[PDB]
Amino acid sequence: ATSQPINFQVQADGSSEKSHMDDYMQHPGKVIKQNNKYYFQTVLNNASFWKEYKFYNANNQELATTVVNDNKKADTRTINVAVEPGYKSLTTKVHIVVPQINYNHRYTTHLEFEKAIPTLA
Ligand code: HEM
Repeated sequence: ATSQPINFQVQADGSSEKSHMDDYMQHPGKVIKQNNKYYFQTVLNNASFWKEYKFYNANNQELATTVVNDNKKADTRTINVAVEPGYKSLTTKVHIVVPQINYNHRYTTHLEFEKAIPTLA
């Protein structure tokens, strides 16, 4: 495997403004190439709140996610999202539940990479 950091901002549906979702992911993320496949690797903070997350490209194709690491003590989760070189955006659909505070919501957002996913040597 090889990798590079990549900056990103999650933005609110229909807007270029920062989404609250951006505040619950670590930055920067990473691009990884392994076995000729590309992934965006990112860390979800307060992972227990993220009851469902789905990623899509701009064409609305599904992007497979896998769990790389679950840090239960820190409540973080590292995931890989399948991507291709040239991707600039991802659409996300998330179900966020924090029961203590009566928070159970479904959102759409768009994750904007600083620069398009690169080809890696
Ligand atoms: C994993 C944790 C959380 C995630 C991923 C998340 C994500 C989001 C998203 C995607 C929206 C829709 C508008 C946008 O994209 O910004 C939103 C709205 C909102 N959520 Fe959350 N949220 C989280 C935790 C919280 C917490 C802890 C609170 C505490 C009350 C909260 C209260 C709110 C409020 C007040 C809004 C609308 C306010 C505004 O538009 O600025 N959420 N959130």
